[PDB]
Amino acid sequence: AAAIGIDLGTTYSCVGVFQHGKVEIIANDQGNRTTPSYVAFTDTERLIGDAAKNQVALNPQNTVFDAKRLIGRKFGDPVVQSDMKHWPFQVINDGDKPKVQVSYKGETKAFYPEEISSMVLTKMKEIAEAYLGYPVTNAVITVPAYFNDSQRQATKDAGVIAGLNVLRIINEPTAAAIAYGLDRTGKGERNVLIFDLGGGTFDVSILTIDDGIFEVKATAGDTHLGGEDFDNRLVNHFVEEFKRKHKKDISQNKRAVRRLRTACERAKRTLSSSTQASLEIDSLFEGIDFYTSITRARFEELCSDLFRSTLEPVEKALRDAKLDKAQIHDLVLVGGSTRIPKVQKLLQDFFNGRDLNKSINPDEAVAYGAAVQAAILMG
Amino acid sequence: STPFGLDLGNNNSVLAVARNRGIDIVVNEVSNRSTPSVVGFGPKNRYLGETGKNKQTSNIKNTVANLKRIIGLDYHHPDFEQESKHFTSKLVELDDKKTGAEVRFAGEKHVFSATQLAAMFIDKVKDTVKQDTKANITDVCIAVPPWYTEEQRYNIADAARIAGLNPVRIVNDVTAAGVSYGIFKTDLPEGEEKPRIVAFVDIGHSSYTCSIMAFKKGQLKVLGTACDKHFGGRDFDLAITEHFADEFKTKYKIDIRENPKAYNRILTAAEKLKKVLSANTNAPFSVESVMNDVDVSSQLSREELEELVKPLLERVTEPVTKALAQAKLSAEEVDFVEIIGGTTRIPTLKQSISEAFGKPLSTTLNQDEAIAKGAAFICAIHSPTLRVRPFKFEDIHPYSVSYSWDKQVEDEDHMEVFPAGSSFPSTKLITLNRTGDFSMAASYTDITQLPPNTPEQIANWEITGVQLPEGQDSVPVKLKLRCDPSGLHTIEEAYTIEDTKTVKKDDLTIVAHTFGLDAKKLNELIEKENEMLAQDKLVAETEDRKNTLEEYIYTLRGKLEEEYAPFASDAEKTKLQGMLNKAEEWLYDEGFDSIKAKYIAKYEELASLGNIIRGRYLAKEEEKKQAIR
Ligand SMILES: Nc1ncnc2c1ncn2[C@@H]1O[C@H](COP(=O)(O)OP(=O)(O)OP(=O)(O)O)[C@@H](O)[C@H]1O
Ligand SMILES: [Mg+2]
Repeated sequence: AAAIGIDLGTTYSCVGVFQHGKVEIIANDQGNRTTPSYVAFTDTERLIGDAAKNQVALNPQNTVFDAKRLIGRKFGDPVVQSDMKHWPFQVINDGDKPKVQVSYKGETKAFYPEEISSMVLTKMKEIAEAYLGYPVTNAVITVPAYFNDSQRQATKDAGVIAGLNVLRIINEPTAAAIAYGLDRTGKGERNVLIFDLGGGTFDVSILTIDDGIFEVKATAGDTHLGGEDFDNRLVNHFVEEFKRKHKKDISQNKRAVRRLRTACERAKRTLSSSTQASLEIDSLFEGIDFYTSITRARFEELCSDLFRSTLEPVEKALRDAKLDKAQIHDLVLVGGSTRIPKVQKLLQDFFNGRDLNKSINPDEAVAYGAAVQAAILMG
Repeated sequence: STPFGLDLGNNNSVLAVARNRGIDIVVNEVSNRSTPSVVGFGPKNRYLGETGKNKQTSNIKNTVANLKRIIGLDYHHPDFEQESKHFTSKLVELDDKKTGAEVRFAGEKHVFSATQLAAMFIDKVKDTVKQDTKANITDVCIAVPPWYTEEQRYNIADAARIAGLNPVRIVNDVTAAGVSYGIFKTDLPEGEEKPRIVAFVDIGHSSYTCSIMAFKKGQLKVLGTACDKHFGGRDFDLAITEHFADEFKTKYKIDIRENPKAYNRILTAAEKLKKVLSANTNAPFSVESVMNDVDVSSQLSREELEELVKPLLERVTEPVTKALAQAKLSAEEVDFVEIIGGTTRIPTLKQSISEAFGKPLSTTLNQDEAIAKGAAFICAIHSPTLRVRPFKFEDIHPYSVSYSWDKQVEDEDHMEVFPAGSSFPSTKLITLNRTGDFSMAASYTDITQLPPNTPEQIANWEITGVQLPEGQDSVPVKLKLRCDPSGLHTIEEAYTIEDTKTVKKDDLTIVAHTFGLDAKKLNELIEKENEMLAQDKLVAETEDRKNTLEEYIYTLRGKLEEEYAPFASDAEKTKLQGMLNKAEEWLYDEGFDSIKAKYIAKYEELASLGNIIRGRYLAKEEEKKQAIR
């Protein structure tokens, strides 16, 4: 029987398994290679994964996500207090342990964070078991580098609840580094920086590796970046265009903005793989067609401050590590936003042309390394 | 050269390659593990794959999807309409009575055959692979549906040739999935042991295939195969769209059937709703501005969806029952049922397949990758530089095939050569007494066993160079009749014998007339493809040189203001800002749509001065590092 690697993500999870000399990332029964870390409670049932995320807007008080933010934390944690203001679900105090409170089958129920995460882990276990065709009972689970003993232990408890034997809790950037084989270089100290940007979260980690042994040298989280701010720049740019060509302002038109916005989100995505993108919205405002385009270079320019700001945590992490940028040996990119060419450019131009580890899907590189490490721990 | 397998799907295509000690999935320019099977056309260039898809909703009239489905399609085929209803572009009859797409492209009206169109896509997808692999790719194995006709297999093989590839084998797709099953499972029965019986069910965008196979270590045989070519995800999307078409007439007083663009918006949204319904039991349906100013907001339950496709689901067990009857077995004799294809994620289908086999479903293959991986393994089997672990497989030959010959001195003028329900590939050796040059042909022994309107004749041959010996009566000609690994009916050798001893005398020349194209026609089509490729490439490179210019303007402007500031005189800075400003304004005027050379020229004026400042900046950087070390 094979061991599995699980990235228990704050928003999405991912499971892999090492088989026949390679890591296989396993698709769930809907065909998706990541599964939302969502757990929904309803009048009749419990839904986990895609089913849970699919009905969030119709059942927002009873659809739990972000349990990773609560796990291993005290209720009076300033982070817990801060975060509560952003969730549409209730979090209660029970002995100074946070619990998410919910309507489930016509009853009021509270759950520990590790109980919500265990249900996500049961899901990843079932995904792995359906693919392999046998019971899976051994897992490496990953956590962020900044996790404390309690956060680490609470995650292991979630594993144990899911029925897993947690072989090891490993750091996410460690996992990403193992994915790229950076632990194989033998004796001698190597500085690796993992740049993890995607899903509105940003973590820079510097690790030192020596004889396959990892040490966390620095972590730096600029916490919120990669979303609606880029969308707004594009929206404002095009609102201006329309104002210029047709001499009319669309700013104070609620539906038209959401429409032009949808167009800009699409266009943005296209520009990660193309140097230009067309926008074409039928009768956008007062019966007037808005067919235009934007170049990649123009998009980057509109958002140049928003892009440059990604190097702040890099420069911070370097300081805490007490390292010059010239002392970093290897770069690893994780998280969806690292697909953005400008992100890759900025990083490379900052690090003087140094090559980037980026060939593994940046959403999958952590589950990948965890799956590698799970097979090592069984061999 | 690296073996390349192609799962050419109606909706998406999967790319796999055989390298290192294994087989890898090739990822596209957008990093996707499949590429949309779309050929679109614009005023300047073609939109192929991902870009085709990106442009699709804005140019539906000039975007062809359903590429697979129009290969070898008679324009007046009794079931043309089941094909054409899924097209958004203009279809037209070709000179051979087949169907092409008419399209506005580069400012003119263009007609392309299904072969040409499929070649364009194969060529794009070939480029993805050699940009990923850095390698030379010359050979493909293409996976097709088992219902593909002999003609259709020749057609798609010619499509590969127009894309500059050698179609090393055209493989049945779930045979390719079964091969990838076989090469990856490590516990297969080994000797006198009963083989493992595994049924494979593939339901995709357009087709539903059941194929039942016997496995031992290093081998498979296909026992039974049945298809419904009119059962797929696209039929669910369409039933959902038609349901909402009716609903919106009463609810919103709008008629989306009279508005192709509106209709297409609903169709697109209907697939997303269908997928939600594989996970959830109810789903809202919300589409903003389906027309001018009109937002629709409705819903659908899984049970309502299941009712919508009731007429389709009446046929849900047929490919299973048909594949078992062919295999000459009962459902209980199947050990495992493996499920692949996107449409098998639908709960009603899963229950129906499970119930028809009396077994739980297995999912130990990646459903999306299995066919492409098997196709890449099969492509490797064909490389002269052999380094694959061998795997033997035989596929089913559903129809009886006879060969005929100029009678002459033979008592018979035909015989059954390849029986109904035998295997391919297969070679049959015959010797015939001959009075001179002669014709031959291959045909279906019983045409009633074939699809409606199937011509009986498969191929014919003109065999010449026959010379009679001294006793000028007859002479024995030895023939090699081959159903090749693609299941194609060939003659691959003919020679005169009888030069106390038997001996070859004269090697006879064979002229073949098949569904394959002439070398003259092949080269003409290869030419057209090369021209379109050059045009696409010119446009892609000029768009790149211009985005590179615009980026450098912004980048060098910011650097002059920051880290380059100490490294430029006032005269150097203001000169360069002036030309930066002027280059930016040019990109809105004459440079809005200029030529490659001018984007390069403009960049070189700027960079030639910018590099001088950079080279001062870099010098003091290195200097500070000597003050370090
Ligand atoms: N979770 C899901 N639930 C329902 N349908 C799905 C799901 N995922 C994918 N599909 C459908 O599966 C189809 C794509 O499947 P697939 O890749 O097997 O087709 P294909 O190979 O392109 O088509 P074909 O084999 O007919 O040429 C699409 O219609 C898609 O909507
Ligand atoms: Mg398919």
